[PDB]
Amino acid sequence: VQLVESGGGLIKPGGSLRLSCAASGVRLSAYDMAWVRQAPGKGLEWVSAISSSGGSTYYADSVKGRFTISRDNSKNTVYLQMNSLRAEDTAVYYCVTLPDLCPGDNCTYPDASWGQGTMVTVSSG
Amino acid sequence: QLVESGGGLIKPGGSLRLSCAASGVRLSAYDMAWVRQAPGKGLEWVSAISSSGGSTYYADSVKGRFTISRDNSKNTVYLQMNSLRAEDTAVYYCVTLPDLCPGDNCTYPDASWGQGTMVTVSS
Repeated sequence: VQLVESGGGLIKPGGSLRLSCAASGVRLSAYDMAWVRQAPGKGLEWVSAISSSGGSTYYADSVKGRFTISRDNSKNTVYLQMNSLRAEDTAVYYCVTLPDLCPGDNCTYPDASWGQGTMVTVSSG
Repeated sequence: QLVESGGGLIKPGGSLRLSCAASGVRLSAYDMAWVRQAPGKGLEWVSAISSSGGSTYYADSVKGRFTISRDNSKNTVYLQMNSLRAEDTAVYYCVTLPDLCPGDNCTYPDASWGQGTMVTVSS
């Protein structure tokens, strides 16, 4: 399984960007997916997550209302729409799968994975 | 905040048991996991455990060598690492796994990430 994020870059405060993550080697539908970020000088922080079906989602309070996570399993891609960006949203964004838990070693789930990350810089002047 | 301990220096082939405790967060109510980042490498999943502790996950590189467990009476989570080698040297983070809301307005507490602790496999 391999995750590759794209859409990162430089944008002015107030802007909107859509990050995407394509999975290869395993159908994306097998995974509940999530976005994690790490701002300069800060620890890692959960941003958003979405179930394999797309019916359940998670959002950190810091981005609630401005960010929307979605997915297109047919394209094996997950997205993170980021609106009304702020300087504090500057960080490396990672797309990751969420572990599938098993009662004992009796499952045949595909392995979990982490993307390489993509930088998002919200600045001006 | 989540705080990891029990790391540090360990000789090759040795064992360490990492612990994670938290202040302002009730760990027993969350599925938990361990993530690591070796020098010059990207972050990667290590292991995970259900809130009840009945279900688990292990990355291929550590399965059979590591054991994740938890004590919900002390609200702590552990990761016993055995047969440690150079590739296991890394910063280890304990994290809660996000609660997914089937719609909007659920009342789950926010997810959190530990600060991480260094594990150095050296003689």
